[PDB]
Amino acid sequence: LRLHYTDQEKLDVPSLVEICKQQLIVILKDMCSDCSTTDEKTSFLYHLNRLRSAVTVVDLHNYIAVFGPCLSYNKLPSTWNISVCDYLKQQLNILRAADSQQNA
Amino acid sequence: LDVPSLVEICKQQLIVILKDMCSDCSTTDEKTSFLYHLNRLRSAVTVVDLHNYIAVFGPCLSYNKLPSTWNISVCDYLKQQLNILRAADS
Repeated sequence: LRLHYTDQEKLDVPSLVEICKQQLIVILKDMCSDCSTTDEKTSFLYHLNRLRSAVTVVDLHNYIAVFGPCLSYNKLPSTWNISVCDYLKQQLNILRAADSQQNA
Repeated sequence: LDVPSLVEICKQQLIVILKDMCSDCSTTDEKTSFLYHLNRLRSAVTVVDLHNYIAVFGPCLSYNKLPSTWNISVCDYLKQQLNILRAADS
């Protein structure tokens, strides 16, 4: 049921983590491209290191959750001309579709 | 074990945020989706049932803001997301 929805094999994990991590780097670069003060730079380096260190999907889960719509619809946070509210609605839609595909 | 009062407060704040964010809406599909999410929030029991909604509405809860009245860009909201999940492990 739930398990069946969130099922995968070990051979899927490396490639999935790899392409998802590539996209998360693209997004992160977009947001922190013009990192000018040392605080911005240390933040960018933190998140780069944390992406680099990740090996399994649950290591990336938080980034996937935050940047779900950007990943799914191939959008960049600096170019996507949508209100915050529109983005949270897209988030809700991803969540609803997850539960729907699950209950199917 | 998570405290009942804390779970209940957080759930109520999430439902307030949801109601506000879907004040715009009166297209039939949007209405049914809001009904779904309100019911899912209402039904929840432990923090785990909420954890997706807290992830999405993180900055709203953290600053106690309303998404309809918060004057920020989507990029600034995602930067705030980045900062909360950075400070989480630390």
